[PDB]
Amino acid sequence: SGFRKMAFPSGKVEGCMVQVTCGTTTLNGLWLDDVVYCPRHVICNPNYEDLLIRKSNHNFLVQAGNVQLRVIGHSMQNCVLKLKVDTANPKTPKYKFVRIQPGQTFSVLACYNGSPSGVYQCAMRPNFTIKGSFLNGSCGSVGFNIDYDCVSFCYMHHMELPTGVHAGTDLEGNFYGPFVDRQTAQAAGTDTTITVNVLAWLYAAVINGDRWFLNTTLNDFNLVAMKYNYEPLTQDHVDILGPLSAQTGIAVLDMCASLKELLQTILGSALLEDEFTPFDVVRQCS
Amino acid sequence: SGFRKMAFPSGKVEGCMVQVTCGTTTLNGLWLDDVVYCPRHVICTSEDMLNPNYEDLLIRKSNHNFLVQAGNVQLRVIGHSMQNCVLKLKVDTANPKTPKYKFVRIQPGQTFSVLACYNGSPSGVYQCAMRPNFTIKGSFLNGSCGSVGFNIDYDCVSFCYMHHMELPTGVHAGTDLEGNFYGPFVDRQTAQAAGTDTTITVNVLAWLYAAVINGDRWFLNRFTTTLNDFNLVAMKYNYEPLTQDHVDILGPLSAQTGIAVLDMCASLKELLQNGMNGRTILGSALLEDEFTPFDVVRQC
Ligand SMILES: CC(=O)N1CCNC(=O)[C@H]1CC(=O)Nc1cccc(Cl)c1
Ligand SMILES: CC(=O)N1CCNC(=O)[C@H]1CC(=O)Nc1cccc(Cl)c1
Repeated sequence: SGFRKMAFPSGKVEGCMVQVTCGTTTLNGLWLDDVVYCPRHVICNPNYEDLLIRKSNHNFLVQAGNVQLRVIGHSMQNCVLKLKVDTANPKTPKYKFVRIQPGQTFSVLACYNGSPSGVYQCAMRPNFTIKGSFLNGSCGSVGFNIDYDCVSFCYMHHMELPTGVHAGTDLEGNFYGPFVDRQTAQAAGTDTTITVNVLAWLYAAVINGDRWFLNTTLNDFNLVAMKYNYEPLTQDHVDILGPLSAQTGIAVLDMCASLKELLQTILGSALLEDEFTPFDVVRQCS
Repeated sequence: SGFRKMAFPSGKVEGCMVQVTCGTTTLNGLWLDDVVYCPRHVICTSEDMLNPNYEDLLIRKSNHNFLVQAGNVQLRVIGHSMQNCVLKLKVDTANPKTPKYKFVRIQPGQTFSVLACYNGSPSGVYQCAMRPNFTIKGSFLNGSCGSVGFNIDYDCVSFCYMHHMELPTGVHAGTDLEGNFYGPFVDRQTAQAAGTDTTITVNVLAWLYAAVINGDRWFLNRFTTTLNDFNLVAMKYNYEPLTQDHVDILGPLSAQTGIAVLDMCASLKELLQNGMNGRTILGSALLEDEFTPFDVVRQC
């Protein structure tokens, strides 16, 4: 029994974290094969082509624990700097670079100047920010999921927005959300609540004994959801919640009706949590 | 900025997780140097869940009765002994991945990270607090026995917890690595239940300091309070008594924010009195108590 904001074990990613210094900026890098990946703002209204063109390879200090790596080439892909080094990481996991959707979750290994300090579980918000926890020096920390010993890297941290939330890119350097790597007047848009994750979480509650909220149509549920700032529930979502209806014996629309009543504690919270995907609930409540 | 129930990186502990099988009972084990540690109830059968005699059960065992596996590798057991509720299996091979480590026993209100494992395979990591009633509100399924809890000082892992059982209320009970249970619990499957739990007062106060550090002061007021008046009120909300030791511990957070501990206590009294009024503190509508003053400083 029990239910927790549980992160993936982090050892496979810990073995890939290095420290990257350029000039007066130090941040984190991800060392896979013979390439270190880090935010391109390590070289800083900037002109990133001119900034990189004037850099030589010995202007990048890559410190892998107690061993300095020799940079033998530097390139750039979208917002990410790619540093080629003289040695391949012997600890490189089976990995792929993926890009995730809002509503999907991933684990974040917060590192500070190369050294992992803590791991936690996040969701990509509908406004493409993440409500994480990052202090100075945490730029370049990565987010990931693990599936049968393959690490799917989905996020690299770049910056904090003035509302205390965080913005970054995938590992190909493409930003999540309408953000740019300039220290300028940027702000998150109006957020919304992830309906399918709330419903999956309610399913976790009945699996773990909380049933006091149990009691519609998809069309009437969505009419109230739009007034409570909830994402519209699609049939894709309804089908995805199928396995939880099958395990708990509660139709998706019945759970929607219960959610409607709640909008008009569970699993230890006074708020309707929405950072657990249907997959997360099953993996943990198997 | 931001604030999460952040766990320690788990790689140093993942490299120590193994699978221990005795008869048809399988659980997880902790492999450090040439010793595998696991709950002693691995040697129980279906006939003696209720009143097992562990001394008698163990003397009937040979080393080859214990099947221990590190991934694909079977480890050779060359000896076995018992220390309280933990079984210690000596093996022919020392763990090449042994981190620097200590065995520690934590106090209630202290936090640690749990690496949840099944069949020696880690599946996830999360953050726990030792409740005043000596249980933890974890997330464990069948097969999770032997999973361990820990903290990391720098490169040294302090192991403080090994999981043994789930109580009828849903909470979880276990031992330190000496095999001594946290709380009045025994590794028998007779009816046991946790005592009345309470809220960890010093942790709520630390967390209110964290909220101030991250920019929120709306819950403060112009009042102060004596320590005893505070406890007289807080205990009516089922809070743990706040001791001068706790007040001393909150010192660094008080100095950092300029808010005296007892002034923050006065705020807590009002929050208990009034509620959130539709607001949140660090993203929660409840008063969180699973962050120690040391956790707050480290994350802030
Ligand atoms: C993470 C870290 O170690 N640091 C150094 C100290 N301060 C910081 O802000 C960061 C660097 C940073 O964010 N730079 C930047 C530059 C150009 C545009 C944008 Cl968006 C960001
Ligand atoms: C956790 C785990 O992996 N398993 C193996 C499969 N089945 C289980 O029951 C457990 C072991 C267990 O809890 N047994 C037990 C026996 C006597 C007293 C007490 Cl307290 C507990």
